[PDB]
Amino acid sequence: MTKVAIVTASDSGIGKTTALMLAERGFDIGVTWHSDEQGARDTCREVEAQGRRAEAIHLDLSTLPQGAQAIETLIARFGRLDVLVNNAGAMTKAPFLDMPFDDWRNIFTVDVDGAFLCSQIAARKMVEQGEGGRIVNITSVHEHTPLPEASAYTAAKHALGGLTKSMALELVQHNILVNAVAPGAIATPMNEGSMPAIPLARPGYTKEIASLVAWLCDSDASYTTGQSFIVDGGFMLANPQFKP
Amino acid sequence: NAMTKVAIVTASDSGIGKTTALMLAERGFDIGVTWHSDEQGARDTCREVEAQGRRAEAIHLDLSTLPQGAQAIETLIARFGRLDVLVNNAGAMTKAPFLDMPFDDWRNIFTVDVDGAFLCSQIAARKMVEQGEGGRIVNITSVHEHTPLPEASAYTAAKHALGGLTKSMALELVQHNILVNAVAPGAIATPMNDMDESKEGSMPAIPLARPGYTKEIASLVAWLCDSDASYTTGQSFIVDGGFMLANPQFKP
Amino acid sequence: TKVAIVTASDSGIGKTTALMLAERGFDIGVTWHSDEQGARDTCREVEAQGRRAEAIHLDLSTLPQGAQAIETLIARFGRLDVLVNNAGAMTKAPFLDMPFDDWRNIFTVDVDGAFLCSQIAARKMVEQGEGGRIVNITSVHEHTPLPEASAYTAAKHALGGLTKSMALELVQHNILVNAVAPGAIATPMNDKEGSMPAIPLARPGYTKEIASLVAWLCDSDASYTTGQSFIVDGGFMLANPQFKP
Amino acid sequence: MTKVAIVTASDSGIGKTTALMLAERGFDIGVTWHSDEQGARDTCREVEAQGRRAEAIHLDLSTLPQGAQAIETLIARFGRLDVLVNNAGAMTKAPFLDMPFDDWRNIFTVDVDGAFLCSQIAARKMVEQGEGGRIVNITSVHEHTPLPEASAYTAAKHALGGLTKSMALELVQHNILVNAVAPGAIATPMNDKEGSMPAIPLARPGYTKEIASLVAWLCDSDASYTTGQSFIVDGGFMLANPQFKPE
Repeated sequence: MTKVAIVTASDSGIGKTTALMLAERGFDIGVTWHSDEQGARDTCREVEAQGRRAEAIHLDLSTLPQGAQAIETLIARFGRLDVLVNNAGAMTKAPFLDMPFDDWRNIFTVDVDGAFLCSQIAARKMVEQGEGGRIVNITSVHEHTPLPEASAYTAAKHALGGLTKSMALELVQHNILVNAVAPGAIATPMNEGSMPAIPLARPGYTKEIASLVAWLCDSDASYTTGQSFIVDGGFMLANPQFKP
Repeated sequence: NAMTKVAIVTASDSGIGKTTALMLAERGFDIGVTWHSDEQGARDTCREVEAQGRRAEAIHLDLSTLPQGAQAIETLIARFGRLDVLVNNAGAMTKAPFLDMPFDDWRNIFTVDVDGAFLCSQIAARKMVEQGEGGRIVNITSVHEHTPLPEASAYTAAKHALGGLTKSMALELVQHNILVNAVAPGAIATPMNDMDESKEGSMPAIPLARPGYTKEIASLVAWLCDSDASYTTGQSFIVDGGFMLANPQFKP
Repeated sequence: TKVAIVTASDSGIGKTTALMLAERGFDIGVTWHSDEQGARDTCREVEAQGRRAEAIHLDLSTLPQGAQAIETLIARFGRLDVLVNNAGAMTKAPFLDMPFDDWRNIFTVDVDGAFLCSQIAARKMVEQGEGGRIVNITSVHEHTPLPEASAYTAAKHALGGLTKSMALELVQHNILVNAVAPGAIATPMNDKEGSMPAIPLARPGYTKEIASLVAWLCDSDASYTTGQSFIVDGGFMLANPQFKP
Repeated sequence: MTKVAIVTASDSGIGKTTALMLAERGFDIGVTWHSDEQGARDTCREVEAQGRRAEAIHLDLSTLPQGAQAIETLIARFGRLDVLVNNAGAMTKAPFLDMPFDDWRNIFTVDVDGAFLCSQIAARKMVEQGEGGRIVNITSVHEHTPLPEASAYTAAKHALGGLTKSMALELVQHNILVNAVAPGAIATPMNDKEGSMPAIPLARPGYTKEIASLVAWLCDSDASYTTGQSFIVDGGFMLANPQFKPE
């Protein structure tokens, strides 16, 4: 009866803050971790401390399609699925001229291939239930504008943005709404005026991004699909004419 | 214990503005209501806003005759003594073929659809700057901020202009912690169908196959006005049911 | 012989465009705001290439009267096939205190003028039944804000939206409508490598680098291009807060 | 020295018309073919019929990264390289829910992995010469808007759109300008009529010359201020939203 949300990489950072906020809104949370399992255990306890069920599982998206079957197992532990938040990994810089081909392919494996497989498994279950669903892909401002010395990261983020539009169009008949949240600079887990290149002059806290993800998963977002919501402190506004 | 933040929502006598005012009042905002000619509808919004324990002040705003009509924003600010949120809600769309459009009709559409938002935003931003406590401005545009509406070239151009104004205001007021964003809605249900709840399949050209309820737009506007949206500025959030996805390859 | 009217072709992008359209075989309608003898320089250089050239005074600062010169210039040629709406000068003004008449005057010359000129030009092209081309010179600030110039940015966005509407409403008449969005343009004196390190190409653009694309959008190979904004900016749109010159 | 331009998949279609127009503008043409080797010879002959040298070689993008080494061989025949055009392959449809993971990865191989490796090879040589360069990627309108039942093709076109912006930014100090041309519906080689696609505003698909001409312009000397952009040539495809009523 209680709706279920699976938030990948919810052991720390933006994923964990999203899992907490989806638990506040009343979702049972399926937590996923790559290595920091204790961080996932902390997230599960904080979700249970809210009076909601929390399940954790290991999922390694660097090896596909095998590493994506953990979504199937997590769904069976709950018996239903309503929300999938595909969270974004870390960014790696690599100059374009000398980038190894396998490094280029590995970034696509982590930054779009995993989300594609996890969304397929999620979308199938949501089609069976016939009650709709929400799939939110965490991209980046670099879904739209290039990041210097990070051509593969920029291209994979653009690919995930294109997958978001496609998924939203093909699943609209099943009332499965698919959107992307495009964060700008995200403050480190340890963390005013520290980043003057950004118009807001600081990185964003995880709750300033996780809150919009939570809104997209709730009842009132029932007319929003196919879109990429940019939460970036004005990042997209700063062109060469902008002097801080 | 902090002083009650006040929000002004223009054209909040019905439709998106009415629903936004209610949801902002639900979030603890005192509401400044505005009506163009439906004075009774604005009193109904005030009654419902007051029903939640919030103060409601209404006033007549005639954005067709500027810059005089924009002074009503000053009057609402005087009643509350402060201002924290401004929502520039959109007037109705009128069609006119591009080839046969009088130059005064073209100018009038810009008067109501971007000039009014510009003048109201100035007064509001000036107040927020004087307070030094930041603020929020949300411009309600349209999907036609981004894609043309046939037989509505002035509407489309003015919506694009308000989109550009939104980005400029966001860049120019960011040091005052005044965040400025647009909400770009698709097809909205008329008040007869909006209150009736459930019209599925009535607009198959749109992927979601129906118009949106005012609640489905106002909820995002209200989110942009509250504390969690403190890192969102300069953006245009499209709430359209897939309208933007539908190209010539789309089959209803 | 086809006729191309180019506004503000007494200097700058408008003149280089007018000359390039003349090499492509167009008769050129030249327009001047104040520099009449500069317009005659354009007419003379167009005539040196075998084309007919005419000039007329156009002032879009006062509408709808100032736009009637287009109608008069059309009557001298009898036909019209190409209209290029050039972009006037940019003036800054802070948003909080900008006077309302300054806001309205920027919309008058930067989108209202293009509206009336395009309306007249499109009317003539419909009657001929042979299609046509309308090219609006916008700016990168059709898409991204210019600091301290909110009215300039809003009007450039507006002309961008008008371009799409005109393209969609006129497509059945084979009138293709597009925009060209220039970045920084060198002054006629410089028309340098490293003078603008904020821009990725590190320099402004020459008028031939903008006008060449405008001329392409006016010829027969651009017969499938409509409703678009072509950005020629040396990478201006690429430079975000992560770009370090 | 005669400037050299490599046009991938120039054995037919847009790549063929782009090669002939680049030859008309004075380029020596390096021709690439996946399977129609006779088409590449026809392209080589038509290029030579305009007073230009043409060289052909097999390029198998279905097997990387050694398959892209044919670009290094093609450069060695000319000794220099000035422009590279990464032309698109064919489009295949596959529903999202049941699409196999290998078909998804294969589409990315042919539609962005190939252009990535070819652009690395071309860009390095352009840096050696120090005389600037041009790279033009043929994407699609579906770099920007979804194609129904083709999520992998859409995602890969977006990816190539992102690579275009990244390349243009990192290569700009070497005067290597990188742009994309995003075509809409293109006519088949037999038809390359009016009113055949009323859903499109121009009510017809585009001719290959209508797309190749802009590609050729982006490669010539007057496009020296244009980089990082995606030029959409679609007959108003992008303008058509649910409010468009075909006349």
